[PDB]
Amino acid sequence: GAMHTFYGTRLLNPKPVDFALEGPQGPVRLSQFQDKVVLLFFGFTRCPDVCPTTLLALKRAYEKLPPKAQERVQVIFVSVDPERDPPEVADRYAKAFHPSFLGLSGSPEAVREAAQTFGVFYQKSQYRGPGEYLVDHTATTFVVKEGRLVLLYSPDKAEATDRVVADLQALL
Repeated sequence: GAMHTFYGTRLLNPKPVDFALEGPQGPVRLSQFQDKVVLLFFGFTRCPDVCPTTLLALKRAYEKLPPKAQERVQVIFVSVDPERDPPEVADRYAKAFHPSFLGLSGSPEAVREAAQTFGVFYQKSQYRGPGEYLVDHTATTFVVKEGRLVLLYSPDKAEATDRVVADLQALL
């Protein structure tokens, strides 16, 4: 790197992290990826806008990287609404932005421990009937390397493509 300028909430002491989830093929952990500069993103596929928008910014950053950086960079989408977002829809939706992405959804307990690990708080509000509620979540991306969190991102941070490039490039 060189004189990189950050736009994420950069950590000084990096906190260690691991979780368990399901995907459209088998069970998954963050310990499958602890070598990597992993982007962990908490959304619903059928969001308002933010999920497809951020996934386009995240892939526009990956499209900026040399072949030898990207061997270290991968993206995981974790669902926030497993009563509507099955692991198959989460995965195909991430793939439709970029094929080096994976979607994880499953048991609400497994979805819980991933959220608990990062400090994501999630609810559902105005619940009235079988198709009738909204889901509340922490809309955040989490940057992990060596099995530990090194950086936090809001979407209003991460949608700066070339800032996601430069902050990831401080972490190569």
